[PDB]
Amino acid sequence: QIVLTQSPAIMSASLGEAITLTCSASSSVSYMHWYQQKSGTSPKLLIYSTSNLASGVPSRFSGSGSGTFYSLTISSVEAEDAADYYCHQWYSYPWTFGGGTKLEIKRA
Amino acid sequence: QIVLTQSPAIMSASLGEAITLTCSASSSVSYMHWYQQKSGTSPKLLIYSTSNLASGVPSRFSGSGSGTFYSLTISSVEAEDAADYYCHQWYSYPWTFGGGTKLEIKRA
Amino acid sequence: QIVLTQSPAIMSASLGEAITLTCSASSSVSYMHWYQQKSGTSPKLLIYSTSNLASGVPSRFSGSGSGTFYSLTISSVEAEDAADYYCHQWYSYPWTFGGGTKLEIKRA
Amino acid sequence: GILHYEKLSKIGLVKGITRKYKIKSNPLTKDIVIKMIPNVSNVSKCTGTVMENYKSRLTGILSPIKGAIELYNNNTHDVVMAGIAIGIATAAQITAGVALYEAMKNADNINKLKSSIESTNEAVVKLQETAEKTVYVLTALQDYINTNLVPTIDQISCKQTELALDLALSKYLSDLLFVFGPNLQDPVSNSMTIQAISQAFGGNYETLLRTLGYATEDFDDLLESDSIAGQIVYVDLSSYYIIVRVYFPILTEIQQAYVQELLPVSFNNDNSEWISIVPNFVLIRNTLISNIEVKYCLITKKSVICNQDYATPMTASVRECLTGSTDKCPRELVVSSHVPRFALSGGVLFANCISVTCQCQTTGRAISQSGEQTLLMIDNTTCTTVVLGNIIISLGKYLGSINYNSESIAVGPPVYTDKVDISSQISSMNQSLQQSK
Amino acid sequence: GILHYEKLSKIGLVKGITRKYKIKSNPLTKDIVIKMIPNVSNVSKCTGTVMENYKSRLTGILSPIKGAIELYNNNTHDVVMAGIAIGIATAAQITAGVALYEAMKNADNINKLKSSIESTNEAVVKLQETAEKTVYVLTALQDYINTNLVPTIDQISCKQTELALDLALSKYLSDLLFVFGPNLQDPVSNSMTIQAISQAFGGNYETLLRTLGYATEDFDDLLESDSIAGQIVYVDLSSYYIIVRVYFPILTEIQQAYVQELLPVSFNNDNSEWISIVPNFVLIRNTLISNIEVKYCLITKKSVICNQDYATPMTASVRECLTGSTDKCPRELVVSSHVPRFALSGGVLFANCISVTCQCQTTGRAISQSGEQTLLMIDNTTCTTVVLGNIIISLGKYLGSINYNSESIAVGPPVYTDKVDISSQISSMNQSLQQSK
Amino acid sequence: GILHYEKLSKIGLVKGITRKYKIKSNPLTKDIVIKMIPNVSNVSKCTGTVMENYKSRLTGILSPIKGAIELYNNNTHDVVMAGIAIGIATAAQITAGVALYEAMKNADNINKLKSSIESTNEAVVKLQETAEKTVYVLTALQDYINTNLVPTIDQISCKQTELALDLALSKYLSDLLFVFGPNLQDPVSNSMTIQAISQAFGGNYETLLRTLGYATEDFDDLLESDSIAGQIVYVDLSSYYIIVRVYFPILTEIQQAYVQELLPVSFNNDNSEWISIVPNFVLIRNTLISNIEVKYCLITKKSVICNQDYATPMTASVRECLTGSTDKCPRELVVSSHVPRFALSGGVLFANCISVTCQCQTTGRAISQSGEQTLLMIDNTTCTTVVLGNIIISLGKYLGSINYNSESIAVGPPVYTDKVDISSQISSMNQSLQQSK
Amino acid sequence: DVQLQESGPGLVKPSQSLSLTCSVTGYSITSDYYWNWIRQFPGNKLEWMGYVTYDGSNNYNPSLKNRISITRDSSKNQFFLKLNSVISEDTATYYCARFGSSYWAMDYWGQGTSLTV
Amino acid sequence: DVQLQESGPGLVKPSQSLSLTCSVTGYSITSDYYWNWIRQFPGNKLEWMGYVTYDGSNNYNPSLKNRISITRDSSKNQFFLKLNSVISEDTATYYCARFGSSYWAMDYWGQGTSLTV
Amino acid sequence: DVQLQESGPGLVKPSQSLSLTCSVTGYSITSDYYWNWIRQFPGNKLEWMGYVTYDGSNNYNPSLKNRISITRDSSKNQFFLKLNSVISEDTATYYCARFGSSYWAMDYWGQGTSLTV
Ligand SMILES: *[C@@H]1O[C@H](CO)[C@@H](O[C@@H]2O[C@H](CO)[C@@H](O)[C@H](O)[C@H]2NC(C)=O)[C@H](O)[C@H]1NC(C)=O
Ligand SMILES: *[C@@H]1O[C@H](CO)[C@@H](O[C@@H]2O[C@H](CO)[C@@H](O)[C@H](O)[C@H]2NC(C)=O)[C@H](O)[C@H]1NC(C)=O
Repeated sequence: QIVLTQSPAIMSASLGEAITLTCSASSSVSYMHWYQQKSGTSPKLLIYSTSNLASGVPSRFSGSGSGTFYSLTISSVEAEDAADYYCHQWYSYPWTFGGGTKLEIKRA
Repeated sequence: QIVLTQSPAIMSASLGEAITLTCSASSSVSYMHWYQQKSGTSPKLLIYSTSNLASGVPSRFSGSGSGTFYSLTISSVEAEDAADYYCHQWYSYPWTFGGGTKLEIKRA
Repeated sequence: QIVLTQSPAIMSASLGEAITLTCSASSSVSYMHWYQQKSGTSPKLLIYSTSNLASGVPSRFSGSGSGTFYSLTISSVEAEDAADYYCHQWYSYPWTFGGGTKLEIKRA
Repeated sequence: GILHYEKLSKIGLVKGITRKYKIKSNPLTKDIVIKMIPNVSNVSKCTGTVMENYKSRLTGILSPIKGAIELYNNNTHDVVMAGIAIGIATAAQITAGVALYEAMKNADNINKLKSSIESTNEAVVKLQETAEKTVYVLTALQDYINTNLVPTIDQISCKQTELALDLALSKYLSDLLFVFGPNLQDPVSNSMTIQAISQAFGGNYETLLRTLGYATEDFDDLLESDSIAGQIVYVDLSSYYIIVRVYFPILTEIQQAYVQELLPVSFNNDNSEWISIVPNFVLIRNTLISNIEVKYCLITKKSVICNQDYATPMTASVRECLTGSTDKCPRELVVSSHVPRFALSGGVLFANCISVTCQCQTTGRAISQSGEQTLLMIDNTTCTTVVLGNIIISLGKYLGSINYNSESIAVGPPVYTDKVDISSQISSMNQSLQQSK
Repeated sequence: GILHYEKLSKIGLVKGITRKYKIKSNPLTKDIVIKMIPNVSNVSKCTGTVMENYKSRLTGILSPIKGAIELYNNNTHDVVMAGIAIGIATAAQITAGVALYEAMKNADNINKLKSSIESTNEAVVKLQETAEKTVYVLTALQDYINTNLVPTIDQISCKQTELALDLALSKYLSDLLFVFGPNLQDPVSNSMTIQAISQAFGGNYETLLRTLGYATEDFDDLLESDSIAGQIVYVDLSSYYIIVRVYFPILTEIQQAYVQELLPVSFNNDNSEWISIVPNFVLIRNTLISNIEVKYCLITKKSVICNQDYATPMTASVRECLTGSTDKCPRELVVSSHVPRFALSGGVLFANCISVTCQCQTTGRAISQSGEQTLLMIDNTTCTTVVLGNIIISLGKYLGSINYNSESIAVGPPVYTDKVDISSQISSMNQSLQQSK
Repeated sequence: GILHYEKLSKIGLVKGITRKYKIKSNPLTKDIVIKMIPNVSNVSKCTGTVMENYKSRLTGILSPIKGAIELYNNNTHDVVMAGIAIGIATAAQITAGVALYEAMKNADNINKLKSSIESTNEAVVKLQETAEKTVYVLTALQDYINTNLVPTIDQISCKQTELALDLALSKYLSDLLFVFGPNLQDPVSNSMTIQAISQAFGGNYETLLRTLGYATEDFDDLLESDSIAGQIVYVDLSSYYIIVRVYFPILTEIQQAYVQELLPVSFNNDNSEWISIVPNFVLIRNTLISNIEVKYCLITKKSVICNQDYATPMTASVRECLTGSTDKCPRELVVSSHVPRFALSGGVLFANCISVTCQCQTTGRAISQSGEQTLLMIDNTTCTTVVLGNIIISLGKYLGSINYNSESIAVGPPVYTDKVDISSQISSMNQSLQQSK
Repeated sequence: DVQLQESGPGLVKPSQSLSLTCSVTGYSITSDYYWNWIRQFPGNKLEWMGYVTYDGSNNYNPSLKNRISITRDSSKNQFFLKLNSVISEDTATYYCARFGSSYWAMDYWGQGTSLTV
Repeated sequence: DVQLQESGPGLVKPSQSLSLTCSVTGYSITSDYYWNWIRQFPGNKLEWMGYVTYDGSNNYNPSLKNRISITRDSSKNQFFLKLNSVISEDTATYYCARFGSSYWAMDYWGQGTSLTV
Repeated sequence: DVQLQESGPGLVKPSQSLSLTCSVTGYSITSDYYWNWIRQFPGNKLEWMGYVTYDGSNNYNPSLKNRISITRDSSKNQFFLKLNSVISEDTATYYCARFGSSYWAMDYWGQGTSLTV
């Protein structure tokens, strides 16, 4: 399969700052999708086809990339962004997800 | 058939002034031809393929149009322009003529 | 065949001056090659495919032309240029050479 | 009527669209000049050696065309053609040769504009052939130069302009050669399509034909039926232009003639699925049934438009098949999962309900086809609205026999059409024949 | 296994690559808008009469497409199709008609962006169909205008801009007509390839498909197997745009199925060279052997990818040939100097060493084929490294009979495949038949 | 001579042009580099993500080509090919594999210019492979960028430049895929035409070949006979360039060989019009008569130029037909109004004066053909100048029998050539055969 | 330089067959062009009736398609308008004209034969 | 507006066959889309298992290809995940999801059935 | 790095057959290139005579086509110019040369064998 990796597994950011969440592929894909999983809920599509925002997704999110390297950028990080963000490809079978990265929110 | 209409049926112009003679088609054609019929003589080609002047035609005449709307423009109208001007299409069968418009020359 | 002519048969130039050696074809060719034959030695390729310099050829040489008229230009003519220069075409069979022109070097 | 449509539908040949038959004829002609070489005056300081090399390459391309044209022009005198000097020709070459001769009467006037053709600096210009006639000059790559190179002279280096021109000219020739290269052994022809000559003007045939002032109701059908053609009547190897005569014919409706399409539908016979092998386009003229090579014609929903008569012979057995002798109709075994299993004609559905699932929308009942039946006819005397797979069709009434589904027919012999199978069948029959003989 | 490969290799049919069989299926759809007319606002002062003439010509092209589409849209109601009103249709036309109806549910939302489509001034723009859906508008020649005409407005005369626009539009239509002209009698179709619809956008299908966000491992094979198709579902003759539904299927691996290629090699028989006439692509499904029309499929090194099932019937004699009855395998005489005289399979060399020079690299000895032998098998139990002409091949071992070269076979009948030869053979057999009968 | 031309003309086979036979051979090779990706340094500020997406898409296209090439490069060692590792190959693949190995000796020098290839910023540049050798780099879309995008950087917005570049790159790939996509399962080939490789450079093969310095008397015939070919010998997926070896062969005149064209003319028999079904191109070598597949060859007025030997077998009956046994020559019924009804050969007119109106210009008398005659021969011993329709032909003298028109011949059997008719005839003969047997 | 000159009866009765002749000088009726008939009614409304081409093919106005035949006589260089039967409404001035590719229009017109029914 | 709701046993024994049902409301399971199964392991690692299309075709994750069957019941508008036999490692939260052309991504997800083995 | 070295009799009689040998070192006569013969007359006028290719094919100057044969001996890496019969005019210096794609010209020339007839 195509293995997606997202290192570091855990990231943190302060309120109001930008953080970039990253993903690398073992083999090139044309597009990458991103999912957000909040505790107690199913993964929900965040970014699709690399750069587009899904239905209910805040303007804080954006993304880019190509080939084997992609990123999910969260500008102006807020409390609602405390979630596991997954890197997903559908280019080749089986469809795969990365291990996911958890974004922690820093608080005094 | 394609019906060609030319309203008003009768137009008038003073010597030295411009007058525009018009034609509308019930269905689009690519080109329109114009004929001039003076009393006692057969219709004679004036304008062909919408904008071109026929063999003996004075520089006073010109034309344009497309689709369903065409016009014959007579600049600097003179006494020799007292004729029935006909709108003609050959795009579809039967070939057709409009009813023709008569240009009158105003005199004191 | 395609007849190549190079007139005048004998040309002369002073040391340090430019001289143009010429060739005309009885029928068009796309490229012309030039050969230099020094006394006691076989003809050696000088210019190929009209304008290019062969392996050991000095920067003094250049060329151009098209169709039925070609030229070999020797800039800054020196003593080593005292040779028979041949015009050669390979466009059509038989492959042919011109009669060759001898370049003489003027001396006091 | 003439085809026994009821028996034909029973073997999967459902009456399709009846089209009328047309052939191009009686063409009027115009001459247009195509300048094969652009005017580089406004970029001349940066052309280098490019135009010189271009002209040489182009002469090599045009020269054999000019030669073949001259062969006929030097043999026709006044209009008698020197059959001895020509030696070998087909009727088509001879006819085109006559048209060529006639064309020269006008080419000679156009040629007096030689210097006015050389000077043209726009993609399309209007020159006077005679006081009463205009001739247009279409110039290759002139727009490219006028809008892409001229405005850039002081923006890009002079050398870059030279390279840009060289590439534009080279691409032009690369495309040009397919048509005007060695493939054109017969420039003395009036069957060469205009879309093929427009290549001399970048493939832009719409501009060429609009410039000539032609636009007719049947114009697009004439174009895609390959009826609008041109002939190269004159080649100038010094100014690099050709004079092309463009033929604009009209479509003649062939009287008492039509092309009947049949819609092939698989059918059941001896517990297997079969498709019938008959012409799916039958040309009928008067009461004669023949084959038509529609692969060379434009097929519209209303007519089959050909640039010549493409009628061909039909065997007695195929004609007998088409007129009701279904025992004479060949069938090929269906092994594929993608064949028509039904067709709609006259609002009546013809379907192989052994290979598809036929369900009645009105009752929820299945429509059952017995082993002895080839196709079922489903119309609204049995089921008003029918479901075939996920398609729901509201049906009309069949105007043929009410007992259609109750009457069986003879079914013809199995055949194989694979090109390999044909060779195999011939040798197998030959060995059986030798045993018999 | 199922094909008797050992006897087949003895008549020049060397086992080639075994490929797996795939057919496109289960497509997901998206709608895209193609604007058939550029936005000339930024060049409007110099457009003259060009856009007016363009729109008229374009309407003539699009109008019959819109008409055919409306025919089905006015007959399908809610999903029941009026079979009476349609009258005549194939199953394919009916199925496409259903897809058309469903497509209109979305075309109706896209159409509410009519003014937002008219205003687009970039080659590709993103409009909102619904809050949750985007539709892209691809505009013909918009880039041409934006980068080639707009920057030149004050560099070239105003009249030259008009001419440049007119030519760009005319070339577009000349190319457009091949697909969207009279040839398209059936716009109500979901089998029309995307590369053919992209012509509405200059032939740029990569931009179209990227815009839609599609990219898959099998994407390039779907493109060249003609599996990615589109349907024109809506035509707007006032704003000059079309809505195209693009089908993106997935490739289904056909289970227990493969296509076996045979590599034809000439062989010796009765002091002459022969090539066998069998299918060189045999489709095997389960234990059934059939023919496949691979000329309509994409052949990769791993699979044969078809946009439908192209299996066809095979005669009993050909199947018997393929399963070991070599007396049933037809042969054609070789008179040409350019035929395969050898092939490599399994590391084993199969060669006609009467027509080629087979020399052993290891010993310098010639490899001699007797008159009674068709082919020799050369493997490393006889010669480890062999020279055929100037080609040196290191060989493996044959896993079939060690006595391969020692055992002769029956050889089938001679055939001729020239199209003329087929007609000649039929009439000749017919005269022999009449003498017998 | 070898063909019985007098009897053949009597059945509508009028001797046509005798052409000499040529086959491409002994090619010399050159390597050229095609850069598959443009240099965007001078537009780099406005490229955005375009080149990144381009490179990814392009790698997907080039990667399987590189893989197939490496398969052979990793199996050939020194020149011995690992038949075991290759496993399955045709003679053509093996031969191309040897050429590939040899090509790498030079590809290795070209590859040392990797950084000099990456830096090229012009459509065509000259790099030194060795002190004595030059290699040219042809760069896709480099001219487009240099003349259309670079000069516009401060005229159009930065975003518009990005879009213009993206579209230029996407159109390039859309065209590129037809050849360099999945269809190319065999890049290890030396039969792929240069016009197909030039697609990597926009289809501009004239620039490619001029850059290489090739121009010969036979150059245009080599191009349209598909004799100039190339092989991809190296693929670089990091710098995005390919090394192409271009083969430049010479045409070998085949001695004692020619192709004789016959001009088909309809003729009268039993009150109906017939056309003969024989090869209209007969290949003669020494004294052997065979068929030629000229559909794969370039036909000029002087020669038939093939890229291989396309001779095929002929049946005994067809050969007997061609040598005088006219009772063996098949005929098809003419039902069409557009067939040759006459032909000119040797200055002598052969015509069916029942289907055309033959009138003598010199006397005003009609030329009458009796029912028993197939064709009339009209020459100047009967009528010096003849009128056929509106065509006036001055005739020469026939050098065959003076009694040509006075001697009847046997006429062969009727046949039908429609593909459906062939299947019908086979099954009909088979049923007659079963009755007999 | 073509002079088209039409002639025929200036009076025919209802239910008679009308035959008008257009004599052409300056060009052969068989070598080129389309040879047209047009008629002008008392209200000056022009109607195209049809033509015969250089090869003899016909094209007629559908409204009178079943009453009209346009033929040629090459030996006199003439073409003819025949109406199988005339009706009172057919009173008109009948003109012959040449149509060709130069203008794609009828350029040379005759003087017109004034016919009473 | 699709609500995907999955249900099934929250506990099965090793070597038993597992059957999960995904009930779909708001859209027909047979008219469009691909109907997917995904599972999330205790370590929160997501794995795609496969799908059944609108026509009934299947596509599965190779790692479990021989234990998985995804079927449909059109009359209930449901689709099912069947595992021929379960292993302790198969403890996971099983989600059903809709895949379509709008995003080329699985957008609507169910809540997930937490299964113990 | 090819050294073309030609040799043969410096004197033959009229009506004798001439045979010149061109020995090539540095490259195989069979693997590539075209192997040419050229002769230079006493007036220094150069004439191309013909070649044998790498595969053995010939191409000759038409003026002497019926007297010339150019052959190869692969085992010695040599090629030969044979003239069936010589005439007094055939007195010339005979050179062998290599033609190839690098220049599309004959680049490496031998020294030349001076032949008297
Ligand atoms: C079966 O179909 C026929 C048409 O094929 C129906 O008859 C037509 O009904 C329409 C009313 O919608 C009339 O306008 C037509 O004039 C009728 N006749 C024809 C020949 O078209 C018939 O009524 C249908 N019967 C049933 C039971 O559905
Ligand atoms: C019939 O045609 C032959 C040619 O096929 C004529 O004979 C040739 O006449 C020309 C004079 O124009 C000579 O130059 C040729 O040498 C003649 N012979 C050949 C074989 O070409 C013959 O004169 C013609 N006869 C009539 C009555 O027209």
